[PDB]
Amino acid sequence: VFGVLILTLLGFLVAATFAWNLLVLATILRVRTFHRVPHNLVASMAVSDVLVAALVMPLSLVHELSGRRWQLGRRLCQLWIACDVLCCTASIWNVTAIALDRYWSITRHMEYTLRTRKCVSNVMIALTWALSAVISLAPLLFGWGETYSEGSEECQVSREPSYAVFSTVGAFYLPLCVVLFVYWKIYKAAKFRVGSREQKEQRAALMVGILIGVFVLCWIPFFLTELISPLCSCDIPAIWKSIFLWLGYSNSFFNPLIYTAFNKNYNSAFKNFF
Amino acid sequence: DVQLVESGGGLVQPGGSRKLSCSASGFAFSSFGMHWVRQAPEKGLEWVAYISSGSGTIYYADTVKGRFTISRDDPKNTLFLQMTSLRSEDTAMYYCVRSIYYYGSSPFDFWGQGTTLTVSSSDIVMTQATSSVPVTPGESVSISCRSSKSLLHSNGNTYLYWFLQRPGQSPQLLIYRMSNLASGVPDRFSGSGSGTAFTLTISRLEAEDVGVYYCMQHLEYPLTFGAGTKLEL
Amino acid sequence: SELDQLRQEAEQLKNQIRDARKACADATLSQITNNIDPVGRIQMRTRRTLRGHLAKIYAMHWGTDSRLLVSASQDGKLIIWDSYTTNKVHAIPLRSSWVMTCAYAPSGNYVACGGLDNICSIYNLKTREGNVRVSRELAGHTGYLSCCRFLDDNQIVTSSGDTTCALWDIETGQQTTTFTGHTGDVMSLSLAPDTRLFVSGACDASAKLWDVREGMCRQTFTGHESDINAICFFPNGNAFATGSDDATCRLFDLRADQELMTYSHDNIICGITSVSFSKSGRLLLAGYDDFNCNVWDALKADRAGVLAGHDNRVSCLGVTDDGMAVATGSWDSFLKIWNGSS
Amino acid sequence: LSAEDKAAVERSKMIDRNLREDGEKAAREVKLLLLGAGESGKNTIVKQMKITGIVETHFTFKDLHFKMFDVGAQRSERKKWIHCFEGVTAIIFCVALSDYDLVLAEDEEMNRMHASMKLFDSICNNKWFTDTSIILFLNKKDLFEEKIKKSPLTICYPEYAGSNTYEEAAAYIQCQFEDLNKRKDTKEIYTHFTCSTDTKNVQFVFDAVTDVIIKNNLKDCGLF
Amino acid sequence: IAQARKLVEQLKMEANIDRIKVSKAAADLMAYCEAHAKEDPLLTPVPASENPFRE
Ligand SMILES: NCCc1c[nH]c2ccc(C(N)=O)cc12
Repeated sequence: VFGVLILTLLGFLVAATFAWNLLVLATILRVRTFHRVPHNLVASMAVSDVLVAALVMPLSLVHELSGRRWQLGRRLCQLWIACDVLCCTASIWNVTAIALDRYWSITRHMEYTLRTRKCVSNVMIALTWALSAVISLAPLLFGWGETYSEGSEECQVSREPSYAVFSTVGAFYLPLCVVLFVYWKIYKAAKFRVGSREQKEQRAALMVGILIGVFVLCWIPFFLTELISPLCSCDIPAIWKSIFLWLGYSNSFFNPLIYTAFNKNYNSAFKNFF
Repeated sequence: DVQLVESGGGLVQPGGSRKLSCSASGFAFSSFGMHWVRQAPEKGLEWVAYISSGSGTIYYADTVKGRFTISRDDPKNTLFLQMTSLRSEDTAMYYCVRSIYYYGSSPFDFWGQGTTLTVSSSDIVMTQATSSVPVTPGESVSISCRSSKSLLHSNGNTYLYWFLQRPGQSPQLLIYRMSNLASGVPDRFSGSGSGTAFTLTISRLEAEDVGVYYCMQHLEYPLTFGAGTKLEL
Repeated sequence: SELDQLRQEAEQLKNQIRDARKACADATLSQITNNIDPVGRIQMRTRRTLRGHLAKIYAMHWGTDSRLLVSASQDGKLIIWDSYTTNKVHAIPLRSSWVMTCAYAPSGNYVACGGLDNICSIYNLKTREGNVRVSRELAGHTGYLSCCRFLDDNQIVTSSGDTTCALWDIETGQQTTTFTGHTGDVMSLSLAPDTRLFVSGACDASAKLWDVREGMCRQTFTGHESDINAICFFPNGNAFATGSDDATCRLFDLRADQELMTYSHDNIICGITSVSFSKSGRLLLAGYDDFNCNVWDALKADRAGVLAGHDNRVSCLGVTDDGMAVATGSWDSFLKIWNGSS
Repeated sequence: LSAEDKAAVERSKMIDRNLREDGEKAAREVKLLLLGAGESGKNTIVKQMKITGIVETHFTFKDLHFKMFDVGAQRSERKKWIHCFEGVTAIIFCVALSDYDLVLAEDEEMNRMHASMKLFDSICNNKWFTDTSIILFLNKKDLFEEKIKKSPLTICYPEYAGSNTYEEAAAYIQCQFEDLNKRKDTKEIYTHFTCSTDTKNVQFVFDAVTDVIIKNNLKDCGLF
Repeated sequence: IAQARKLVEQLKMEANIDRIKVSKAAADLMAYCEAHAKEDPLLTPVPASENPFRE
């Protein structure tokens, strides 16, 4: 079943994530030139990716190595579920906050000055983290099905449809719509400004399209499956669930590539460090 | 020119209250911290309250704490001391003193005329050698003083201040930090000291030099003034 | 023709002076200092970091007490720092924010600053009122001011972009003396320790040693290629160092009347921004446009050490009168004081 | 720390607060350079905006404040002081269209238009202004139109097609001036013809500044 | 020709200075540097007790 190749690729992905996210965080914390308001959101996103790669992805890989069975501690299964949910929601809402900051800067540059920008970005980061924590800790207090009753043989997020719909809406769908709207407005504004070059429009369109496509391809399938399952008797197979979950994890790998690889300051700092 | 004019005082019933108001002109009031110093009839100086620039820090004497409150209004260049529960011992002449703090600064450089207040009907102790000594023109005199605690801070600065009060006039700063002559003071005066024993010497005495000499310590609050020494012709 | 005769006489005089300089060059400093004990790797650390400037810091100067420092930046605020306790003493709001030079009086009573406004403003720091106000405005220079140095509490020498220097009496505000002879813009000044002589470097790739009292150019020194940006007198007073856009420093001796030593390295391809010696003169500290400062052996020309702690080019360098520590200011708006360790 | 030391620390904190407030206040002002030659009809431009050494003019538009520096009177090597203006939002260049047939006073054959072109090339292709935009103003529209009616543009541009008309000549001049931009990918030139209506010029300057700010922000987002 | 006259006069005036041999100037500079090296905090770091700029 190509187990060796899959395991090697997954380990390479984990290593690449950890390394790139830690490098980005170190570049922010070390270089004084990066101590600016727009970089705080990037730092929060890098922290979320580091948490995903250090706490979530390794445990998920260990659990999947044995299939659908769970052999870890009773409380550690709840801790892992909470960490996974919190980190995924934090990453998604950090991307949403970055998009919102870009939209505000492009559209409201007059009223979105540094004084307003600092407070708005800090509030956005705080709200992102608070909402992620609330969504992660809700299942521990509401719903059921956190772990299998057969001696904790299984470890999964709460499958309660009432909680599932709320979590899916708050975590992804609303931020997804916000991101789509703000990026559409940003693309329209950029096209209008350039109209007032061809390589230029091509660059802007390619950036927006690749960002949106990566986000959609990585996240939409998993959240759609997780929302559909509780209401279905469809009973989607576990292999598709694992594939979609690991695509959602690979969103963490792709985020630094999108947000730092194509940024002048970030790539320049990386080249200088090398 | 630099000027401070105090207002408020007179007769007050025991246990009453009133707000003393001092107007400052000729200098940037907002840049100077303010002190209130009260001298009782035929007594030495006594620190009352202090308010720093911008009202960021306020200090009171234990005999003043709670009873009197100090405030400042920068735009009108005014200083206020609201006094309540006025005890019989509060009768005195109150002076407003400006002070500026920075490397090389000379705080307490200017003293206001002050106003009279009368009623109806744990710290460093500073002492002086003698209450009064004889003086003649052209002579050399050396006043001496001591402090309970050494004023030589680890930074190397000895916080000692010498003030001269003329008969019927407010005190003026002579030497600050025990080694720096105040601006405008004649070079006749010279301060010196070590740790806890300090002395102010006059190379050649002049007729105007006669007056009441006070010593002050600025190492830590409250600011204590030693008993004045009366230099009589 | 008279013009041809004058040109021929000038060429003959140039030939004679160069021949005399060649003849008097019986030896070179490198050979004599070959056997001197190398200084070794000089290591320094940033003891203090002065922050508060919100723009490029263009000039700075050390007080005679070796504790107070003065800094000027394009932000528009001239800041007096307490180096020992990194405490701000005064913040003077400048009428014109286009300031490129600043000075601190030997007595510390006055501070002079100037720049593209073509006016040297002098501020009194010891007025009865507790604020700093302009005491005098020296105007008359046709170009931007480049350097300011206080001869005393009343006399100040300033160089401008009009290729001339000037000695001003502060009390009267009138140019007591005017120094002319530089065919290019003057970039820096350096008072001799005796205070009677000074030397000015210009963009014409030359330095000129003048006489304060006689108002005349006593000597000229050449050897630089593109442009001299910095100049500093050797502590003994008989020599001075010059930094240029050629990315090399040159030591000249007034008595020798020619270059003594050249400091350069293949790793530096950027011009010199500032120059200063230590108290003994053994170390020649030069700021470089490559985001760091260098230390050269004044006798052996070996690169003793590197002071690299600035995110931008080092715009100003200064050494305390006692030589305890060396302060550097860069365009990143941070001033750092460096000192050695046992 | 002693009482005097604490008071000094408090004074330093107050000074730092004042410096921060002043910096925040100054960060709201747009900084613009001003350059030209032959007086470039510059007095009219500066007095429109308003309605020795550097001259600073402050003018407030409907919703933005602008600081303009006239350093054209410095008359010294730009290499030693131009770098001071690295942070300017934009550089306003002024050119008199009448200079095509005028001969520079310091010369006898070179036309003032050639000197203006050389200055524009020097300022535009500068390492300190690679990412800084230029707003180009052509002042003497009426006088240029009067001159071209009698003097052909070929007197200054032998390569010109020789079409003696106002519109074609103006377009050719604008194209020639814009061609000097060797860093089109990093900067743009907002050419405009000055008119007696002051409000039109001020509105154009404001629009150019807004476009520059929007493009800079978008480039910050990485879309550029 | 006034500028040329000034240039030639300045050159004649400057060429008459009694310049000292480079070797002698270097010798005195070296002697001064050796004598004053002991009083150089930068060249010879002072103990932390005597250094005002303590950490
Ligand atoms: N690994 C996905 C964690 C997550 C983030 N948001 C969610 C929203 C819903 C559910 C779920 N299992 O219902 C899981 C998540």
